[PDB]
Amino acid sequence: DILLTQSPAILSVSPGERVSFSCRASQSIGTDIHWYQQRTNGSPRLLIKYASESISGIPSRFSGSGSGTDFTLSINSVESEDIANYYCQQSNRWPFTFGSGTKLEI
Amino acid sequence: DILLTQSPAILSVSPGERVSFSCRASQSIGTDIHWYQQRTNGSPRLLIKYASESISGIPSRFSGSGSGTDFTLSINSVESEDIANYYCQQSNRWPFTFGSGTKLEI
Amino acid sequence: SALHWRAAGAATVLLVIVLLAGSYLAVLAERGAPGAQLITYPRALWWSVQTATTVGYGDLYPVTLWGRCVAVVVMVAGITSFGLVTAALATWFVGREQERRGH
Amino acid sequence: SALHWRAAGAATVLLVIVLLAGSYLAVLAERGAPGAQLITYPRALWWSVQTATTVGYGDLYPVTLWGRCVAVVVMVAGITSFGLVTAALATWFVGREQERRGH
Amino acid sequence: SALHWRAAGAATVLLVIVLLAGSYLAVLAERGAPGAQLITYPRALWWSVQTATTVGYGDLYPVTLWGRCVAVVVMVAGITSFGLVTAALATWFVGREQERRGH
Amino acid sequence: SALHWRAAGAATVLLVIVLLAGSYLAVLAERGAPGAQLITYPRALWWSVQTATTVGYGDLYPVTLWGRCVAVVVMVAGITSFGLVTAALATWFVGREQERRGH
Ligand SMILES: [K+]
Ligand SMILES: [K+]
Ligand SMILES: [K+]
Ligand SMILES: [K+]
Ligand SMILES: [K+]
Ligand SMILES: [K+]
Ligand SMILES: [K+]
Repeated sequence: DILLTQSPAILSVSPGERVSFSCRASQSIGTDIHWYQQRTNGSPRLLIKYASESISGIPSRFSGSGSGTDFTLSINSVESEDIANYYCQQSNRWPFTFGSGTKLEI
Repeated sequence: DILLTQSPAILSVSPGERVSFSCRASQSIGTDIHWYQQRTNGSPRLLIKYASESISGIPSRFSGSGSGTDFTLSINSVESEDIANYYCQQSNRWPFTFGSGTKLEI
Repeated sequence: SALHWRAAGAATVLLVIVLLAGSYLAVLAERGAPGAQLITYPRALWWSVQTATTVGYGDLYPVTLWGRCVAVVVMVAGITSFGLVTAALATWFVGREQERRGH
Repeated sequence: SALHWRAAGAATVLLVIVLLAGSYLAVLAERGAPGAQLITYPRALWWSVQTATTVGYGDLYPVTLWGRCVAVVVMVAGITSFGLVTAALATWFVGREQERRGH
Repeated sequence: SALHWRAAGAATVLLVIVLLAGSYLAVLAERGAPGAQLITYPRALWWSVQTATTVGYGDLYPVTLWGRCVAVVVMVAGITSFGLVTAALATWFVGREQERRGH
Repeated sequence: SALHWRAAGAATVLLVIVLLAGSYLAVLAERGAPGAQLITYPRALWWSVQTATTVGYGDLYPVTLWGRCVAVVVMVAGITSFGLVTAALATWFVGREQERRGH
């Protein structure tokens, strides 16, 4: 099964700064990667789908990029509401798998 | 030829516990991996075929998983009768090859 | 309206139905098989089309028995459909060449 | 019963025989060649079918001379068979268009 | 000059136009999609040709929706064109066999 | 001996010639291009055959302009040849159905 590596595990950044979490697939998955946000005690929330396509209702602040095995989820200008855990998930090959998660910390 | 790496060579576990042996193929072999059991002085016995398909007559205790290059043979709740050597074997490409073997030890 | 042209038409509506069903059945059959890639509707549809036209680039293909069974049906439908059109074009040319000569 | 329809039928029984034999011969020819993947009956059958329909995804193909020779025969049989059906569909359309006009 | 032969000719000029447009549209649709390889005119042309002839080696293929849409059109045009020629060859053989017998 | 059957025959001798020449020309065109794999006669022949039958598994394909040009010719020859046979099978069925009815 495809392995999604998310490192660093924790990301520290100053308010307003730009930030990026990385997700590496154990094999080439095209752009079949998706990003989810999960705040303390909430359920996951789809941020970016298919590596770069944006979802409606998601701050224009969130962008995605990458293809193959290296994917990036960026937040231009971080802010308190962004403090959560971020996961990546691939649908290239069965079964869908999840990343270990990266905690954003301001 | 395809190389099947089985490490660790020896696995120590407490009775009733869950256990997993890994088998890594030097290249992607889909699910064309099969698992064999061989107790002291017996001949090999097919446990799992095609990575996850079960064989009849084999304790429901044995399961398989994996695809590509990383395969796992698990035993939910180990017991004395499970003390043996476990081998993996691929039929993806000619010639069929075998793993070095992993000894289960309770 | 002439038979050959009705068949051609039918063949097309049919092919489309098969492509759609083929896409659905493929995903249904392929999900659950580790490493399978024919697992989302959109690409599956692209898969069946490229299979029906017999092009098959290899970027997508079934790995399970039912998926392949679904593939065969799609291949055959695409081949028969397109061949049935060729056959209609022939009946058309043949029928009209008889005219350019009288009968 | 009309010839074109007999041929079509024959062509199909034949194709099936070739697919089956093709599968067997392929494995027989490919085993013994390091790195070959066309070495188990089930997939070989899937291989020959996708070869006979000329789709050929590339997930499987012979690498030995006899395997390829077996591939050519399968390709040709599939092509001839399906073409023979198209030909039967034409004779059918052509024969009936003559009716919709009298003769 | 006989219809079947006019059609064949048209089919060819047409196919060529589609190949060229297909090449252009493909690059236009594929650029902007990370990982896409169908992004330069020369190879795109090679791509469309191998797609129109239904060969499709898999060295190149669209990954975007519009690219695939362009692929389908090219596949269908190639298939129809070549099939239309076969149909013309039949009308030719059929028309002349009638001669070798009188009519 | 009937035209359609002469053509079919010619088409076959021709296809074979093209396959052979195609194999030679391919290697000639591909050698000198870094990374090219279509560079030895035996496999090139296997390549052209799988190209003429339009199967094209993707294990081998030209990467140079002349190699691809040689590929197109082979694709077209294979397609035309096999289509010309289908056309011959139709003239045969059509001509004999006229018999099973009188004329
Ligand atoms: K291919
Ligand atoms: K084809
Ligand atoms: K093909
Ligand atoms: K192909
Ligand atoms: K391929
Ligand atoms: K490949
Ligand atoms: K055809």
